[PDB]
Amino acid sequence: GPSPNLPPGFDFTDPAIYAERLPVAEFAELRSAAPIWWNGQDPGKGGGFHDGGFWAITKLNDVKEISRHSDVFSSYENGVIPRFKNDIAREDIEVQRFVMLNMDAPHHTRLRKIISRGFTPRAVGRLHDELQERAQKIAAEAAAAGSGDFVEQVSCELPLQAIAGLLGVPQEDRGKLFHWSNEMTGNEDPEYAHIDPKASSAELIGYAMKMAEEKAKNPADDIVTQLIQADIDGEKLSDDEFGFFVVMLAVAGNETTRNSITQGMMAFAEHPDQWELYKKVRPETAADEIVRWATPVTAFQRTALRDYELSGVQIKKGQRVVMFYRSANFDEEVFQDPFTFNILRNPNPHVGFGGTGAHYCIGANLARMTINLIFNAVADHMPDLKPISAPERLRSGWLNGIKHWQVDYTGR
Ligand code: HEM
Ligand SMILES: COc1ccc(CNc2ccc(Cc3ccncc3)cc2)cc1
Ligand SMILES: [Cl-]
Repeated sequence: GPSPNLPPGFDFTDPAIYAERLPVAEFAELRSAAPIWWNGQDPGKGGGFHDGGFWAITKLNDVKEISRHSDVFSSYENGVIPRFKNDIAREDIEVQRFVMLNMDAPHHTRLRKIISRGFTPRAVGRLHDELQERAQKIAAEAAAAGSGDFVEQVSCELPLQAIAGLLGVPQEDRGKLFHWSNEMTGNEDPEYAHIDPKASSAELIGYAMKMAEEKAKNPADDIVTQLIQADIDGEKLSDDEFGFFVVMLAVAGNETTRNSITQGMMAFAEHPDQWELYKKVRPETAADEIVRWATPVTAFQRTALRDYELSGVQIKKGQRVVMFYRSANFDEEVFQDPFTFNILRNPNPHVGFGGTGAHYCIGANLARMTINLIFNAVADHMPDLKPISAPERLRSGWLNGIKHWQVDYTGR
């Protein structure tokens, strides 16, 4: 059929778009007119990838199919982040293969099995009470300030405290853990142009390996002991493997949940009936509707290891496919009224945590609990908050971020 009505040369991973807006109309145009569409990229404008473009995947069923067929669609070959600075060295992309997110089976299979020790329901549930207490304190302190930056005073802290609590990081070290985590992402935004993710990753690996050594001597009931204690088959994370795990967690556990909270509250400010309902019932289905609406990871990619026909399109060996979760989470064929913010939506089969498959987010229930606890605390302590000015969006080609959002917590 006809080509999609998009500006010539439009690139759905272009950070300059996301610094201003989410390209919602553009995604909808692809879902209607070219649900799998070749996103060409000019020389030097591939965000670190120099292969001429990628297949934009905009339908949820296609995202699920790619995610399920990890034997064909590789995370390791080019990593899963679809956009870096245009001049990033290839070697700096490949160094990402040392975290489980960017590995294929069988290496991924072994690590995921080991790490599952640290994300058991029980391990995560043991954090409930401390995170609830921290959430109430966070909201109380924010409301006492009267007004300020919702991103910094409400959204930022609890995700970091969850990481710290899961890993058993001493309180006196959480400041520097928080700093390292915040130095990893956003380096294409002018506000964060001076961050040094490679240096922070090295400091965190050094910190983490020291912790692994210490926790081997004196086991504490965090996840670390489960991760570095050999099982019957001698399987365990080496000290450097634990280091790479902490790097992965410090990044994965921070800004995505933060941006879920900020954009969830933006959604409530735009939909007062849902906010009144939330305050009255406190439905935990709200967390999944918040993640669907926020889709904090706009997109992750894969690379075909062989020719593969996907919904009538011939994917060729070596080509990248980019799963636009932001499009799939508003797929009219899966969601009733996807553009209605409905905190009771149930079932809510969004792919904000990825598609079902080998790499499905291991932190999903930790994220959902963080979100439910903080919105309860917001409803308890600042039920009448009112935005003061527009949010400032993050310049990124794959993360949907809010840097700042001024709100009046007392709403007067
Ligand atoms: C709302 C918050 C979050 C969102 C939107 C999110 C999103 C995602 C997505 C899309 C994936 C899919 C990877 C893929 O298919 O290539 C994923 C995987 C993963 N997530 Fe999350 N995530 C969130 C919170 C967290 C948290 C809190 C943690 C840990 C504390 C975490 C740890 C991970 C890990 C380790 C993986 C890789 C799993 C593997 O490769 O086997 N995430 N996440
Ligand atoms: C130098 O060592 C390294 C190794 C790997 C990495 C990148 N790892 C990474 C990439 C993307 C995300 C985003 C995400 C958020 C929530 N859930 C899942 C994924 C998290 C971690 C950097 C430096
Ligand atoms: Cl609905």
